[PDB]
Amino acid sequence: PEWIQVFGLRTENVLDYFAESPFFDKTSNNQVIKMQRQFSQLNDPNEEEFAYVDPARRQILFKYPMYMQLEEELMKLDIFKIVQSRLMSTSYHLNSTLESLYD
Amino acid sequence: VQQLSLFGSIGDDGYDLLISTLTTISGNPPLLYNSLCTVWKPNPSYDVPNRIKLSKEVPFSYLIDETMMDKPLNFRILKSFTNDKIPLNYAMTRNESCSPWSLQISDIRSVSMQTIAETIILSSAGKNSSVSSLMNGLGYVFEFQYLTIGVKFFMKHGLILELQKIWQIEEAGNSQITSGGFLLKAYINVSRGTDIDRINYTETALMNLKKELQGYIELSVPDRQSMDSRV
Amino acid sequence: YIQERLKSLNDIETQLCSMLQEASQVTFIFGELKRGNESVKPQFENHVKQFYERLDKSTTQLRKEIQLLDENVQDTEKMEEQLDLLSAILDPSK
Amino acid sequence: QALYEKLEQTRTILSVKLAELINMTTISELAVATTSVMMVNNQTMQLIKNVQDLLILTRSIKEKWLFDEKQIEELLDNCIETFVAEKT
Amino acid sequence: GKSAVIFVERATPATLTELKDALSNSILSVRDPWSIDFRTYRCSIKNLSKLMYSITFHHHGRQTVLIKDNSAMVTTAAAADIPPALVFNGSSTGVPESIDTILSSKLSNIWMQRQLIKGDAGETLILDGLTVRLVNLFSSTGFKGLLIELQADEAGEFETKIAGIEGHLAEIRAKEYKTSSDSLGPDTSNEICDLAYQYVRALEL
Amino acid sequence: PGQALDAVRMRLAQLTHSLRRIRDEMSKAELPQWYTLQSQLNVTLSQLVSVTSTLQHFQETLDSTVVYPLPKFPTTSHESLVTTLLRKKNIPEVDEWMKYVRETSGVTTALLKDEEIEKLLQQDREITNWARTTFRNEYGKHDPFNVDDVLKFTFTGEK
Ligand SMILES: [Se]
Ligand SMILES: [Se]
Ligand SMILES: [Se]
Ligand SMILES: [Se]
Ligand SMILES: [Se]
Ligand SMILES: [Se]
Ligand SMILES: [Se]
Ligand SMILES: [Se]
Ligand SMILES: [Se]
Ligand SMILES: [Se]
Ligand SMILES: [Se]
Ligand SMILES: [Se]
Ligand SMILES: [Se]
Ligand SMILES: [Se]
Ligand SMILES: [Se]
Ligand SMILES: [Se]
Ligand SMILES: [Se]
Ligand SMILES: [Se]
Ligand SMILES: [Se]
Ligand SMILES: [Se]
Ligand SMILES: [Se]
Ligand SMILES: [Se]
Ligand SMILES: [Se]
Ligand SMILES: [Se]
Repeated sequence: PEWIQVFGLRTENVLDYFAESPFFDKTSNNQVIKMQRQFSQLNDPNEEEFAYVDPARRQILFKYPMYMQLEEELMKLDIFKIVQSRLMSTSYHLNSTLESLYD
Repeated sequence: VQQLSLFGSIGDDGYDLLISTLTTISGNPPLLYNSLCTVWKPNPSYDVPNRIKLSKEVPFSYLIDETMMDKPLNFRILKSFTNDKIPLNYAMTRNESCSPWSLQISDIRSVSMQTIAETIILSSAGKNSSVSSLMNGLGYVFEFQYLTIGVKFFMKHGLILELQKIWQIEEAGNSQITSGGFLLKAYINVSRGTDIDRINYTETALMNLKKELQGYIELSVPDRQSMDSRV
Repeated sequence: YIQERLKSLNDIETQLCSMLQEASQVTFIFGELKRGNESVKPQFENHVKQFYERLDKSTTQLRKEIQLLDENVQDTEKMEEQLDLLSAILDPSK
Repeated sequence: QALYEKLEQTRTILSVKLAELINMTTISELAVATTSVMMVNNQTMQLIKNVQDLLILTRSIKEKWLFDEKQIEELLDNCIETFVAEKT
Repeated sequence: GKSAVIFVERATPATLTELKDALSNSILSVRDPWSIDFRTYRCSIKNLSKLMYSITFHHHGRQTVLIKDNSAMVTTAAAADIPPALVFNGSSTGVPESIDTILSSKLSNIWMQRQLIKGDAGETLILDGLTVRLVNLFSSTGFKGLLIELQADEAGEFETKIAGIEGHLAEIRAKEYKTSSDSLGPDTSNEICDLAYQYVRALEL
Repeated sequence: PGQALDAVRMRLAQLTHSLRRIRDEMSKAELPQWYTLQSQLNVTLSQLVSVTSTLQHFQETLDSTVVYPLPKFPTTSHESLVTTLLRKKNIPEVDEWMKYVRETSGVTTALLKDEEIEKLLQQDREITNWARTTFRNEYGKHDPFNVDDVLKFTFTGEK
């Protein structure tokens, strides 16, 4: 992420979402389909809960105040190995301690 | 006094080794002591179990009577006797003064130890004086009789091992059951009810030899049904 | 029974001549397929193979000296050393 | 010893097993870096294992090693002239 | 004539110490202390001398024997009094037993001990050629008596020795208690055995 | 997610139990014990790590898809930052030793060749293979008296 952000940003919550994509500097295009909305937020600036459920996001997303804006644009949409590569490194310290035992 | 014991056997030929391998390993060679154990039931007709026992050791001229047993020697009686088994027919019952004679009593999860309490004797005389008469006259009449020899090798902690061969003399003639090979025996007669922590250190000195001795011949202890003096 | 146990002893000893020697024909074919860039693969192994197992042909020279040791091969009697002092005291007066 | 035969002929099978998985030294990402010193240790382990069964059986081939008296005549005849030719 | 013995059914331990003063002229040495027991083994068998009798005595060690109807033998609990050659046959147990712990505890079904009495801490004093040792008994009846012994070196002086016993015992100024001099076998070979018949027979048992 | 992925973890627990005993024997120093026994009992417990390291390579599609950290619920407010380098895994110096695998990678190497050099790497392994069927082919080249009871029952008189 980035620190010069929260120093002047004053994060909060849903305005702390952007301080991520921009901080990590990892979002490209399909996270930039949410950049077409804030680029049509800046470019623009110039029951039904049974018609709703995402339920991947309806049984998760739950209570968010506006992802809605990106939810309607979410309406229009369409490494367990690396924890074991440092336990490969658990093998080497037994490999060289077993090897330095050999002497 | 509670004592414990066990035994095994091997051919006559591979007893040449074992005898001087009881000389190498024991630190002492086997030595000959003749032992004849005889039986008496209590007088069987009494009616109102341990049968009566007896023993002795005896003139070397009297055991083998043929030319003083073909010249003198110590272990020369080893290769001599198998089916030749009568040195003496027992001369029947034998035994009016009794000569020195002795007995004892022993009664019954690694090993087995019987409580053995003992005694000795000197001589007899009178109305029924003799040994057969002051035997059944004591109320105990003959069941049987038995005999043997032995070769023993001294050891640590008062341990001794006598390789033996036996004979049985009776009404129909006497014959040696030593047939088929040779035998051995060893024991420790404890202070009566002596410490069992010496009854756990009595076994483990014998476990050395039991699984050391295992493999020339196995080390194993015989059945109880056959153990009791019971008749 | 000294013969059965030295019988199994040269009966395990001849199972070492099929042991160290197969460590020969192991090194041989590594030079025939040889002449290649990487043909030094078997050179770290084979040469660790017949460098290693060629000391298992050292252990095959100790066996026959044991069966050539059958060809080549409190508590005292020193009581007879009192035969030794004895002869000496008969030597002093004689 | 029939058990030196059962273990050291399973050690003979071990010389048989020791040449087996060693030359057998074979031609995943994390685990194929693994198996490569796995046999440097366990091919050469078992190699010092039959090297150890080489020594065990090299020096355990080594554990396969394992009167004029004239009675008392020349006794008491020289048992006097020793001491009475000693003090007299 | 190397042995003899006798007992009293009328006496007290306080008549035990007295005869010292008049026998203190003949006593040169006070030797080591004895001890003892006696008991009767009653066979539990049915019908058919039917009374079995036992005894024990310690003077420098112990040994045991029994007599029923003129047939007897001797025994021991000891290794010394037993030729070591008995253990040379290996025949010897080395685990010696009280005969009264053999018969009473092992044999309890038939012959259990039917009587017990004794007296302890005996002593010695030396009468020339025949020793004299002394000790007292106590019954279940309270005090049951006193008893003493003598043993002669020379055989032929046994007539003057049995004559000299009642002559220092006439000075008893006391009332009769008697003895037996008899020998079991016409043989009577043991100076050890023949005072036991003057013991059991003179104990009227 | 991975109904059977947890049965892989209990097999990480069986293999981790190979560490348990091992490390409590380390502390069991400095007084010396049973090299043969322990060494073999340490080697044997090591092997299985690789064989559970093996049974993972059949599941290697889920360490690639990786199944990865959808997994962190707890909200451990900060102090899980140590569970973060712990959750984190990643590569230790062992990585410093991975580039030593990279300089042992030596040369080589690409940039080196594209293909036909690689097809001379695979055609380079495959010829090590045939030397082994020439190997196994030369290998098969040299390849009475009654039990003493009744005698004590004969000490009971029994015949
Ligand atoms: Se928002
Ligand atoms: Se855009
Ligand atoms: Se929403
Ligand atoms: Se939707
Ligand atoms: Se080490
Ligand atoms: Se090693
Ligand atoms: Se060292
Ligand atoms: Se022994
Ligand atoms: Se003989
Ligand atoms: Se026992
Ligand atoms: Se008897
Ligand atoms: Se045992
Ligand atoms: Se027994
Ligand atoms: Se080898
Ligand atoms: Se030699
Ligand atoms: Se000697
Ligand atoms: Se390997
Ligand atoms: Se790895
Ligand atoms: Se391995
Ligand atoms: Se001498
Ligand atoms: Se498991
Ligand atoms: Se640990
Ligand atoms: Se370790
Ligand atoms: Se790596």
